[PDB]
Amino acid sequence: SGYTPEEKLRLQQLRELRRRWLKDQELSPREPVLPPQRVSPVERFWNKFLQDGALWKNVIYKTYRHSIFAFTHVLIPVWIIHYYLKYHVTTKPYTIVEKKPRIFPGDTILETGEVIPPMKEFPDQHH
Amino acid sequence: SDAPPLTLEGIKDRVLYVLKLYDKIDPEKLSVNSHFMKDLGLDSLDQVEIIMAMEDEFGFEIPDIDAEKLMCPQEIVDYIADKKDVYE
Amino acid sequence: KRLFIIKPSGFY
Amino acid sequence: SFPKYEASRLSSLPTTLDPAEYDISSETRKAQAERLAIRSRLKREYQLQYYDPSRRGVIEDPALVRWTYARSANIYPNFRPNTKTSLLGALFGIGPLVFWYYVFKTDRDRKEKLIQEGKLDRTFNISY
Amino acid sequence: NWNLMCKHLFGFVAFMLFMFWVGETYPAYQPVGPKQYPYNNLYLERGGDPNKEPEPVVHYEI
Amino acid sequence: MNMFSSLSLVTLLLLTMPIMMMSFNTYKPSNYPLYVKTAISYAFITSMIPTMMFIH
Amino acid sequence: SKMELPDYKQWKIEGTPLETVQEKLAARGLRDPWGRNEAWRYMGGFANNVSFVGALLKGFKWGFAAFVVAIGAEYYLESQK
Amino acid sequence: MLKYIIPTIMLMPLTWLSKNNMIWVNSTAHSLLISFTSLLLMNQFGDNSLNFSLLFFSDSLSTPLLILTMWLLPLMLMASQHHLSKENLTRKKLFITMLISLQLFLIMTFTAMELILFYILFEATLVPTLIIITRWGNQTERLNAGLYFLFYTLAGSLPLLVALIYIQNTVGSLNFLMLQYWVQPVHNSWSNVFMWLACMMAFMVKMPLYGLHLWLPKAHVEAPIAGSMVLAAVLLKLGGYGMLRITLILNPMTDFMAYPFIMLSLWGMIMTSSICLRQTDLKSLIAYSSVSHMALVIVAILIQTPWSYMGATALMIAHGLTSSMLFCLANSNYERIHSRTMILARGLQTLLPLMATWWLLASLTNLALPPTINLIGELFVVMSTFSWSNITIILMGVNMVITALYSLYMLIMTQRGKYTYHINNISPSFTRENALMSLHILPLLLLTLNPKIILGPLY
Amino acid sequence: GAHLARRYLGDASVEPDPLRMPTFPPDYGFPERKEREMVATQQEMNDAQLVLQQRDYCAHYLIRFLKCKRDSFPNFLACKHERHDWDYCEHLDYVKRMKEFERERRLLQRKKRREQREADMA
Amino acid sequence: TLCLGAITTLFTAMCALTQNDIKKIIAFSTSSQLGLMMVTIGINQPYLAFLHICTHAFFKAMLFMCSGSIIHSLNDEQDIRKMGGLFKAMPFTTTALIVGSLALTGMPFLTGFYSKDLIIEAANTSYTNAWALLMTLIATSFTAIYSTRIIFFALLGQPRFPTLVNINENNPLLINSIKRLLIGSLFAGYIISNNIPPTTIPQMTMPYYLKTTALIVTIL
Amino acid sequence: AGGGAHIEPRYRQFPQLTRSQVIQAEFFSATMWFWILWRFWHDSDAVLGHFPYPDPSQWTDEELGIPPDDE
Amino acid sequence: YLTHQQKVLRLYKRALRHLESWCIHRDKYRYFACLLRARFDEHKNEKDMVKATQLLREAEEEFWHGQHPQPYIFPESPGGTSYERYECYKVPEWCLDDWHPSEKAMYPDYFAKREQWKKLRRESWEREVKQLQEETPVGGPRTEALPPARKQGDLPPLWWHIVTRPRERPM
Ligand SMILES: C[C@H](CCC(=O)O)[C@H]1CC[C@H]2[C@@H]3[C@H](O)C[C@@H]4C[C@H](O)CC[C@]4(C)[C@H]3C[C@H](O)[C@]12C
Ligand SMILES: *C(=O)CCCCCCCCCCCCC
Ligand SMILES: [Zn+2]
Repeated sequence: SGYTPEEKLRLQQLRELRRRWLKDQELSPREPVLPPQRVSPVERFWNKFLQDGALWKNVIYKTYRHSIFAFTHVLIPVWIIHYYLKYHVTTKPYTIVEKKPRIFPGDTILETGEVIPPMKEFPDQHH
Repeated sequence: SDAPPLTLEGIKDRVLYVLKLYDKIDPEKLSVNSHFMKDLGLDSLDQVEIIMAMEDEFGFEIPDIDAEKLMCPQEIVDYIADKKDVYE
Repeated sequence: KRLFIIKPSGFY
Repeated sequence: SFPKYEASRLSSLPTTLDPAEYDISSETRKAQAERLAIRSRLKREYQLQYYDPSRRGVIEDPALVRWTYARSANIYPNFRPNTKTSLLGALFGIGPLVFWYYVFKTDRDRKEKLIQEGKLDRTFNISY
Repeated sequence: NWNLMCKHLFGFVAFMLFMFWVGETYPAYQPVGPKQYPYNNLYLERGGDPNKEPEPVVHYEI
Repeated sequence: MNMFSSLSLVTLLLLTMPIMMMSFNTYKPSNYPLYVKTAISYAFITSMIPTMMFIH
Repeated sequence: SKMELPDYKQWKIEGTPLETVQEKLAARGLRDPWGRNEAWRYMGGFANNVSFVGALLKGFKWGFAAFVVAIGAEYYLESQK
Repeated sequence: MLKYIIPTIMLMPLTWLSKNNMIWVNSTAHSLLISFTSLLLMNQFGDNSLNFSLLFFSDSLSTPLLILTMWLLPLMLMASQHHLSKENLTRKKLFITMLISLQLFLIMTFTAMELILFYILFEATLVPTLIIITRWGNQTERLNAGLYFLFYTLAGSLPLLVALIYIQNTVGSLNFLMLQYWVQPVHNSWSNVFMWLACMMAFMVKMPLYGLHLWLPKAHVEAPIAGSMVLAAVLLKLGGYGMLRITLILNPMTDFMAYPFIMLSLWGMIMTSSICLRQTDLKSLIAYSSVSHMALVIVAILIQTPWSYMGATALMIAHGLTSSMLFCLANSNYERIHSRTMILARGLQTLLPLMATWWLLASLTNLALPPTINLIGELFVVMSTFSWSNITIILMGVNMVITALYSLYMLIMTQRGKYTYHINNISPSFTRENALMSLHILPLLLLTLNPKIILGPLY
Repeated sequence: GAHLARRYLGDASVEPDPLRMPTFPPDYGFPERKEREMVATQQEMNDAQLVLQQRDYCAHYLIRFLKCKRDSFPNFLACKHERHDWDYCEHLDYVKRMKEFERERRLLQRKKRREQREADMA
Repeated sequence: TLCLGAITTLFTAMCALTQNDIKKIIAFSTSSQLGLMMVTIGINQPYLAFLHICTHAFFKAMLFMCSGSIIHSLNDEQDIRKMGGLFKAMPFTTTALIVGSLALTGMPFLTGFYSKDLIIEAANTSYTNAWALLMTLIATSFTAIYSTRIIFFALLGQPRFPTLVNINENNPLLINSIKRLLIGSLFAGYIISNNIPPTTIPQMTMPYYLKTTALIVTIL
Repeated sequence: AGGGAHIEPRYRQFPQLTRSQVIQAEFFSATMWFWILWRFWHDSDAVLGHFPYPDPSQWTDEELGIPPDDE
Repeated sequence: YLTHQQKVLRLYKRALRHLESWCIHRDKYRYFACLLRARFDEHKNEKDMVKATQLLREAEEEFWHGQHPQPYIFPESPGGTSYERYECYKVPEWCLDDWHPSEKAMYPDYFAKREQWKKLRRESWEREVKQLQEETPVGGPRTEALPPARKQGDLPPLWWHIVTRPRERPM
C-alpha cells in the first residue's frame, strides 16, 4: 500500500529532472530579442509626455484618442452614408419609404398650411 | 489566473499545517518523514481521511490508484509539486 | 515569471 | 429494500454491483494477470518507437489498420445471400422507396385533380 | 434504472398533454360581453368592400 | 428623414469597422479589446438619436 | 513572498457549531478529530453572518433615511404652491 | 471557340519544350492566362445565346461551367507538385499532358452545338481520366476503380448512342438550335419508354444517381488529388449538363417517367448523407458527400421549373468549388501522415492555426451557410420542390440536419481535441497549400456579390 | 372567476356563453335605448393611424393623449392627466361589458323560471 | 404558442429548483423566462412579449456577470455547494446579485416589474387555456425558489470554499461594467414603460385577487 | 485579473477589503430601496388597484333591463 | 485488479464524497461523517473473508441507493467543469524544431540551452535501450512498471516525454 523501494527511486530521478526542465523554461532578461522597428514620431511625443502619471496629462491624452476615434469612425462614415443615401439611393423610386407622419385634430400642415378641424365637444367627464 | 504561484516551502508548510490540526497525530514528533502507518500507528482508514483533507486544501482530486501510495508527508509535497508544475 | 511559451511556428 | 439494478445496452451494469467481481477464483486471478501481460507487452513495443530520439513520423498501428479494413474492404467477401440478409435488404432498400412513391404520387394526383376542377386556390402563385 | 426513466418521462409528458386538452375544452375567461366597436363594427377600417353596404350593427348604451 | 436614415445605418457600419480593420491589419494589437469596446460605446449613442426621433 | 500562515493553536472548536456537534457525538461514544481543521470557517470575519431576511434589507436604513429627507423637501417645497 | 481551344493545345508544346525545372511554372502561369480570357464568354443576351459557328455555341448554362473548367487546371497543377516531386521527368510531363488533354475535351463538350459531337467529346474524357486514376494512384485498388469507372460509364453511354442516331434519322438534325424548333411531343408508349430511359440513363450514372453510384466512392477515393478535383468538380457536371439539354426533347413523358428517379434521389439524399456519419476514411466522407449534393440536382432537373433550373445550375457551380476545396484540404493532411484515416490525426488546430481556418470555411460552405452560393442554389431547389409536393419539405429538411452533422463532425474530429502524441512530422503549412485554399474559397465567396452569372439560362 | 365554476360545475342554460353573447334582443328591457355616441369620426382615427384594436368608443380620449405626449417630449412625465382620462374611459367601458354580461345572466334565469311553470301546470 | 410556452416555463423552472452549478441555475432561469415570453405571444400580446425582451436583457445579463465574478474569485469553482459567506466578502457583487434577483422575481418598480406583472395581469383576464394559465402562475412561484437558492447557497451561511482563496473584486473594469447594468436593472423598465407609444387597450380593471396574484405567488 | 488596486491574499481569514469597495456597494443598495419606497408612495394603485371592481350581485334588476317575471 | 483491502477503502472514500454533497454544511458533514466511520470500524478486523465479502457487497448496494444524483466533482477532474480546458494550449516540444531561424533568434538563450537537453537525450538513448533489454523477462515485460536508473550517470529509461510534458497552464 505504498511505493516500492525502486518505485521511489525512479520518481526521485525523474522528479529532479523535471524541475531542471521547468527551470530551463525561464526567460533571460535579454529575451525576447526584438528586432529594430521604425517608430512613429507621434508616439514619441506621447511616450515622453506620458513618462509621468500626471493627472492633467492623462485627460489630454484621453480626449486626444477619443477625438481621433470619433472622427475616423463616426464622422467620415456618416459623410459616406449620407452621400451614398442622398445622391444614389434616395434618387431611386420607392427606395426609402417613410411612414406618413401622424396627423391630429387642430394640427397645422407645414406643406400646404391646412388647418384640421378640432374634435367634437366632449359633453362632460369631471372625474 | 491572478492567483499567487505555489512554492515548495508553501506546499510543505500548508501540508503540515493540515496535519497539525488532526487530533490523531502529535505535533511534537510530526516530521516530513514520519510514516503515517509505522511511525504514527494510523490505520489506512485514517490515511484516506488524511488525503481527503489535503485535496480539499489544494482543491484538486487525487486518484485512488496513487493516493493510497502516499505514506509520507514529503511524498504528498512531492506529489503535488509534480502535479502542479512547481520547481522552485 | 516570464516563462517561455511553447507554440507552433507562426512565421509561415 | 434495495431494488436490483437493471442494465440496458445504453446503461451498463455498475462494476460495484457486478456479482462476477467478488467471485474471484484462481482462473480469474491468472486471466487478469495474463491480460496485463499482453497489455504490458504492447506498451513496450509502442514506447521503444515513441521515445526514440531518431524517429520522425507516424507509428503505424496494426490495430487501427485492421479496424478500417474490416469495416470496408472485408465486408463483402464474408456476405452470404441468405434469408437474414435478403429480407433486411428488401425492406430497407426498396421499402422506403415504394412507401414514398405512394405518398408523393397520391399527393400530386389529388392536387392535379383539383387544379382542373378550378377549386384549388392559386390566386397569387406565379413563381414555380 | 433505464426502464424507470422512460415511465416517468413519458408519464410526465402524456399527463401534461392530456391536461392541455382538458383545459382547452374548458377555457377560463372574464365575465364580460363582446368588445364593441364604432359604426358598422369597423366595416371599412378592416378591409370591407365599400360598394357592398354592410348589415347595420348598432350598439346601444346600457 | 435624411438624418434618421444616415444615423441608422452608421450604427450598423460602425460595428463592422473593427472587422474590416482586422482584415488588412491597419491597427496596433494589444489594444484591440479596448478598440472593440469603444466602437460599441459610440455605436450605442448614435442609435439613440433615431430612437429619440421615434419616441418623439 | 513567503506568505505567513497564522498560528495553528488559535483554532479551537470552543463555542462554535462544531462544539455542539461534538457533544452529540460524545454521547454516542464517538469523536470528531477534524473539528479544528474546519474551525476557521467560524472564527474572525466569518462569525455571525447575516440572515436572509437581513440581506434583502441591506441599504434599508440609508434608503429609508434618505427617503424621509427627500419627502420632507417635497412637502416643504409644495407648501409654496 | 478557337480563342480557347488553340491556346489549350499550345499548352502541350509549352510543357514539353520548357526547361526541365520549369514545367510547373510555365504551365501554371500560362494556364491562368487562359482562365483569365474565359471571362469574355459572359457576353450573353436575354433572348439568344452565343452562336459562334456551325459547331460550337455557348449560353448561360455552358458559360459558368467553362469558366470553372479552365479555372481548375491551374489548381490541379498546384496540388500535384508534391507527390510528383520524385518522378521521372518524362512521366511528370505526360501527367501534365493528361490534364491538358482533359481540359481540351471539356471546353468542347460544354460548347458543342450538335448532340453527336457532344457525345463523342463527352465520351472521350474517359481515356485521360481513366489513365490518371490507374497510372498515378497510390493504392492497389486503383486498378479495380478504373474498371468500375470505365464500365459503369460505357454501360450507360452506349445505349445513348443508339438513341441519338435514331433521333437524327427521324428528325433530320441533332443541332441543338434545330431541336428547339423541331421538337415534337413524346407520346406515351413502350417504344418511347425505352428511348427516355436510353437518353437519361447515360447521364444519371455520371451524376451519379443513387444505386448506380458504386463507382464514385472508388474512383474519387483512389485517384490522385489532381484526378479527384476534376472528377468531383467538373466531371459530375457533365451528367447534369447533359440532362439539362436532353430533356428538351423528352416532353411530356418526363412528367411520369421521373417518379422512379425522383424517389430514388429524394430518399438517396438521406441514405448517402447518413453514410457520411459513419465513415472511417476522410477522403471517402467527401466522396459520399458529393452523391448527396448531386441528388438535389437530379431532382431539380426532373421537375422542370425555372426556379429548379436556376437552383440546379448554382448547385453545380457551388459544389464544384466546395468539393474540390475539401479534397485539397483532406489531401494536405494526407501528405503529412500519409494515411486517409480520419481519426489518425486530431487536434490539428493547435498545430496548424491557419489551415484550420480553411476547414472552417470549407465546412461552413458545405453545409450551405447563407448567403453563400451553396445556400442560394440549395434554396431555389427546395422552393421549387415544395411547389411540386409539400411533403418533400420533410425530406429536404431532414437532409439539411444530417448535412450539418457530417460537415461539422469532420471539422471537430480532425481540427479539435488533443493532438495525437506519436505524430511529430506535422510541419507548418507551405505557402503553396495556403494559396491553393485561398484560390477555392475566395472565388466562391465573391460570387455571392453577383450571383446572377451562375443562375443559368432561366434567369 | 366564480362564474366558470357555475358554467362548468352546474347548469349551462343559466350561464352566459361568451362565444354566443348577446342572445336576447337589445330592447327586451329599456323600452327605448340610446345608440352609443362616437366622438371621433372615421377621418380622425384614420389620420391619427390608431391600431384597429384602439379604435373603440374611447378613441377621442386616446387621440388627445397622443397629441399631448408628442408635444411634451422630451418631458415624458407629462400628459399624465390625459392618460388617466383615457384609462378611466376604458374602465367605464369594461363596466358596461360586465353589465352586458349580467343582463344575459339574469335574463337566462328567467327562461328557466318561466318555463317550469309553463311545463308543470300544462 | 400559448401551450408550448406554458409547459416550458414550468418544466424548466422545475429543473432549476435543484441545480447546483451556478451557471446552470441561471441557464434554466433563462428558459423559464423565454417560455413566459412565448405564452405572452400565445395570449395575443405581442408588444408585452417584446417589452419583456428589453427588460429581461438588463438584469439577466447582470446575474451572469455577478456569477462570473464569484467563479473567478473562487478559482473556477462553479458549485454553490462550495461557496458561501460571501455576503460580507464581496459587497459589490452581493449588492448587484441581490438587485438582479429582485428584478427577476418581479420586485415592484424594478426593471422586471413593468413587464412581468403586466404579463401575469393579461393572462388571468383573458380567454386562455386553464391549464396553461395555471402553469404560468405555478412557474412564477418557482421563480422565487431557485433565486433564493442562489442567494442562500452563495452569500449567507459560512464559507465552504478552499482555505487559500483570493476573493478580490476591486478591478475597475468589473465594477464599472456591472455598475452600468445595475442602473439599468432599476430604471430601465420605468423609462421604457412611460415612453413607448401605446398600441393596445391595457386591461386595468379586474378582481383584486387577480391584480395581486404575482405578489402573493412570489412572496409565498 | 489585471489593473486596479492590489489586495494581498490571506489564509483562513476574512479577505482584505478596501474603503471604496464597501462605500459604492452600500450606496447602490440605498438607491434601490429609495427607488422602491419613493415609487411606492407616489405609485400605489399600480400594485394594489387602479379602479374599483364592481360586484355584479348588488346591481339592481332595473338598471340591467330585467323586467318582472309575470310579464 | 484490486485487493479486498483496496476495494473497501475506495468505497469508503466515495461514501464520504457523496455524503459531503448531501450534507453541504461542514458542521453537518462532520457529524454524519463521524457516524459513517463508526459503521466502517465495527467490522475493521472481521475474520471470515466470505462474511467480509458479503459486507462489501451489501455496502455497495446501499451506496447506489443513496448516492447523490449530482455529486460534487472537483473542477479539473474527469467530469469537472474545467476538465481538459487548457488542452488546446498544450503544444508539444517538437513543434519548436520547425521554427523559422528568425523566430529562434528572438530567444537565443532558451534554444541554446534546449540544445543541451537534445544532446543529453541523444547520447543516453543507446544505453537506456540495453538497460531494459537485460532486465526484461525472456518472453517479454509482464507489467507496466519501468526500472529506475541503476548505474550512476544513466537516466531512467523512457524519460524524455514524461519530463518534457507540457505545463498544466502553458498560457
Ligand atoms: C479611443 C479609444 C479609447 C480611448 C480612451 O477611452 O481612453 C482608443 C483605444 C484603442 C485605439 C485604437 C487602436 O489603437 C487601433 C487604431 C490605431 C490608430 O490609432 C487608428 C485608430 C485606432 C482604431 C485607434 C483609435 C483610438 O485611439 C482607440 C480606439
Ligand atoms: C376567473 O376569472 C379565472 C381565474 C383563473 C385563475 C385562478 C384565480 C383564483 C380564482 C379563485 C376563484 C374564487 C371565486 C370567488
Ligand atoms: Zn507526401
